[PDB]
Amino acid sequence: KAKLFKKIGIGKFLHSAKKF
Repeated sequence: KAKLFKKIGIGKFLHSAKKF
């Protein structure tokens, strides 16, 4: 799952932010 790009703990923010 988390074994492709190099950002998993720094992309969840900008993601959750635009999520709600």
